[PDB]
Amino acid sequence: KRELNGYVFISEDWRLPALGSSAVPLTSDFLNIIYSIDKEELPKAVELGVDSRTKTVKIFASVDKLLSRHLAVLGSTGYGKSNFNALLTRKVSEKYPNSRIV
Amino acid sequence: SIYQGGNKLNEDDFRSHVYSLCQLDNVGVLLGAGASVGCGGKTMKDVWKSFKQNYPELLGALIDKYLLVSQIDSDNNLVNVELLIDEATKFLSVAKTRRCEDEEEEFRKILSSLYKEVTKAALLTGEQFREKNQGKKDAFKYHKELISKLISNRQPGQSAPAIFTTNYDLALEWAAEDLGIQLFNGFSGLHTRQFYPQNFDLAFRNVNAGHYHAYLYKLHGSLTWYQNDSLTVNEVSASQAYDEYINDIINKDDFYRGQHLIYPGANKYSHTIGFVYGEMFRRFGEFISKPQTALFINGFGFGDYHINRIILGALLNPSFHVVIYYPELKEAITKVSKGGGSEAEKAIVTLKNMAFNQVTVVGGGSKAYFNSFVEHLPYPVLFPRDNIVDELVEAIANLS
Amino acid sequence: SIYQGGNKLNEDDFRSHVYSLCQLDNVGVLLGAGASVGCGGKTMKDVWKSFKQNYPELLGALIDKYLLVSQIDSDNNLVNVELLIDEATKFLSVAKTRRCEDEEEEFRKILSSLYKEVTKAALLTGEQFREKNQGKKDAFKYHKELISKLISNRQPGQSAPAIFTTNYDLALEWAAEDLGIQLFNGFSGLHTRQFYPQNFDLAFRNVNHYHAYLYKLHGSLTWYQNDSLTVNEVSASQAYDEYINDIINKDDFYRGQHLIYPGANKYSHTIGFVYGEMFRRFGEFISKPQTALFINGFGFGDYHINRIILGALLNPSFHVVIYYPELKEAITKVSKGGGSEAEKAIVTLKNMAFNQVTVVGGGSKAYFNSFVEHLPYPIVDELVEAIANL
Ligand SMILES: Nc1ncnc2c1ncn2[C@@H]1O[C@H](COP(=O)(O)OP(=O)(O)OC[C@H]2O[C@H](O)[C@H](O)[C@@H]2O)[C@@H](O)[C@H]1O
Ligand SMILES: Nc1ncnc2c1ncn2[C@@H]1O[C@H](COP(=O)(O)OP(=O)(O)OC[C@H]2O[C@H](O)[C@H](O)[C@@H]2O)[C@@H](O)[C@H]1O
Ligand SMILES: Nc1ncnc2c1ncn2[C@@H]1O[C@H](COP(=O)(O)OP(=O)(O)OP(O)(O)=S)[C@@H](O)[C@H]1O
Repeated sequence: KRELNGYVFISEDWRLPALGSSAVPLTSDFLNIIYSIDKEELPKAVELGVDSRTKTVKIFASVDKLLSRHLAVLGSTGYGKSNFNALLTRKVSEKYPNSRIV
Repeated sequence: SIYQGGNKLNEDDFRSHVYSLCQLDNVGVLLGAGASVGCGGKTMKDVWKSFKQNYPELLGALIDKYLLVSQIDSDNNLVNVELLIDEATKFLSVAKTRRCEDEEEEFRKILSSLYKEVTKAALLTGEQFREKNQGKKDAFKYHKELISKLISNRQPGQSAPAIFTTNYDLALEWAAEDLGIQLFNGFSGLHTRQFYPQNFDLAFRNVNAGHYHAYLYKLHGSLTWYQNDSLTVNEVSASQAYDEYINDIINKDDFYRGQHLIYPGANKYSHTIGFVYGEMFRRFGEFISKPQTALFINGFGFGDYHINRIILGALLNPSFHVVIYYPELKEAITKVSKGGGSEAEKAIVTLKNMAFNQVTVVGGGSKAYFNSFVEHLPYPVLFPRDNIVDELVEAIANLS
Repeated sequence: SIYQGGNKLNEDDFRSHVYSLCQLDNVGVLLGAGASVGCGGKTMKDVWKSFKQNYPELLGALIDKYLLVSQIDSDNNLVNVELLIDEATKFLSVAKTRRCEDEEEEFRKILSSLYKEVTKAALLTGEQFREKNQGKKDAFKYHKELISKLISNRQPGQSAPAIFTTNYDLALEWAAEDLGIQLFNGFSGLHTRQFYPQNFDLAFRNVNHYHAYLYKLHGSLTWYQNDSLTVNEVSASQAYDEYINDIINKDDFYRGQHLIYPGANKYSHTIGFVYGEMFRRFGEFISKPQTALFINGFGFGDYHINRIILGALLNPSFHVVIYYPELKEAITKVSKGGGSEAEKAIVTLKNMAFNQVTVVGGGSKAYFNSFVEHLPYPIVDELVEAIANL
């Protein structure tokens, strides 16, 4: 959509198109809008990585939506369970020195 | 001040209604004379003021002898100027046959004064009327937005848009000619251009590789239309009209030809000239009586009986929806609720008070204008709000 | 007292059976001189009262000289009147065929009074009979609802509703003309309107509406016969100026073999055609399967209708729903020797042992107005007044 001065992505699976339409590709600007968050929460956002199919977009997440309830990290041996904790933990400390972690 | 059925609304319930309304089968627009004030035009009372300033001697032979106008209206500036020229043409035509030479001069001399005053107010650019590319100037910036937004949101298998208007000026044409759009107005040809009413039913189509076109209905006429021989009506270009007749009108004095012009609704008693005016109202009704229809109004003062009749009759069909813009609701509600106001106020008010969820009125002075109507209409997604074209054309022209 | 064939029910037990019977293919309704009271009608008894206490002097010959009526039922105020009219027409015809004077005049004097008292009751609005839009009024408010819902409760590809009638007035026409639906009665034309029986087999259809049929059983006020042997229909504004006004405001004048109401001149091979062609359609509608028939207003004083509705019940998919207000007043009289066929038949019906006969009684809760409400359900004025004044 397009509302006031930018775009927003709704996630509801019912707007089937009409015949004689025209299909088009998606550029690298209609893709951030999809894999992006609100822009008032940027002060409360941390960077984790990028998209793996293209390796162009960056992914951000809200701290007060991650660490509100509990969080599950699952994975077999030798694939990176301990390289994501030392990354999610040395960031909240650099952003909120008034925080208790154990 | 927004009202739907008497009750009030908020901007976010209104903007979410306009979008639902613009997705329907048939869509339309009806403009007026105020829409053309942001370009260099005028209003019907600002015309009468200038008439009775410069010509106060002919203003007695028109209220005393022939009974053509009333003093209350002449004082309050509430005269219809498109309904008086017709009557004067009737008088002159009668006098020609009755052979009363004492009465033809006194009508030529007061028609030459009315046409000179209504023409001057419709050029919109003065002496730069006969030149080219007058749609690039910034005065015509929203007339383009209107067209582009009306077109850019339609789907395959959906009728094209229509635009009715009471003005007799060239703004929409000057704008479409610069966007690269085509408008159908009932004419065909270049060396002899003639009226064919059977081609409001046509459309375009592509062979191998189209839907950039719209319909325009002008209800009172235009300065580029005229009549040379008994049976036909011709259209010309601005540069050609200015050189044929539109110049003597302004500069020369005591110049009047006869039944030669088709603006505004003047020579309505012939049978080759009213055939042109009637088809428009015909098609207006035939459009306003379809199912799943929506109509936006802006710039219209509601001083006509037949159009109001048509609209009120149309509102019986449950699938017709309307939207109106009148920036004097407050200044009229009281003037009509105390003792009474004027027919326009009474009519416009009768609609505010009903149990209808398919009517709507809008006020707020400078908040119900054209530059703000053009902004409540949704803007598409893929349409580019960026111009990397001119930076390339500049380099192409700089190359040397 | 919702008796249902040797049992008893309640309001909803009835109000669901009706919804069940409304889904059938063949739906039919039957109406008599009862449902016409709310609009200004009179039963068969009031007209006899009026004739008695308005034309007493000539009432004797009917009992002393010609023996058309019985003094007992005359006093009891239960006497059939249209059969009397029919027979008097026969007497007049014989006395005019053989050239005799006194018996001719003596019957030309009686026909007038009878037709007068029988027309006044059916005018139904006084002197607003020769005027327009008489269906916008308030008396004709429940017929419109009846039609609207009986039509709306239909499936696509289904048959059309059937309405039989024993009255001879214009209410169901005035009402449909207000709604905007098309009725079929077997007539066609405007400047010369004629009878075509095979028109009952037609039906409309669209190319890019809804309608119904109407079977009268006793005629109407707007049908008549001219010097040539064809039967014509006419509008009220025209009939009023043609004959009715004189009927109601002249003391002695008669035109024989002209009018068609009520079962009067059946001894003419041109007039009995149009009567028989209705009863045989009634029969052929009954004999169909998956049919329902709602009876509201009829007094069951007819040999032939009784016989037909009786024989109709052998095959099981024909449902009947009678309405009868004064039921216990007859249950408590059949115990003794006194009783009339009207009540004997209805008690015999309620004394059955299958779930089709569904007699109903509430004294005043078995009436047309409640009959209507028992059924399911599926700004113009302001705008038109605004346009008017504008
Ligand atoms: N910038 C603006 N934007 C929008 N509306 C405006 C603006 N400025 C003024 N207005 C409104 O524009 C209106 C000006 O009304 P008038 O020009 O006299 O009426 P007409 O052009 O329909 O006159 C032609 C008719 O007259 C005969 O009856 C024939 O039948 C014709 O149909 C005011 O209400 C202003 O509030
Ligand atoms: N408002 C009302 N709503 C419903 N029913 C009513 C109402 N008022 C009275 N009734 C009932 O309406 C009934 C009136 O009965 P009658 O008018 O004598 O019978 P008919 O109209 O079939 O007479 C025509 C026959 O006469 C010849 O014999 C021919 O053969 C005809 O077939 C009463 O029982 C009331 O309970
Ligand atoms: N995103 C990454 N980029 C580069 N190397 C990675 C990445 N994720 C994991 N690795 C490598 O994977 C190796 C082992 O991963 P570990 O951190 O041991 O995961 P793990 O063994 O599942 O976690 P444990 O069992 O709690 S020690 C390390 O040497 C990392 O260098």
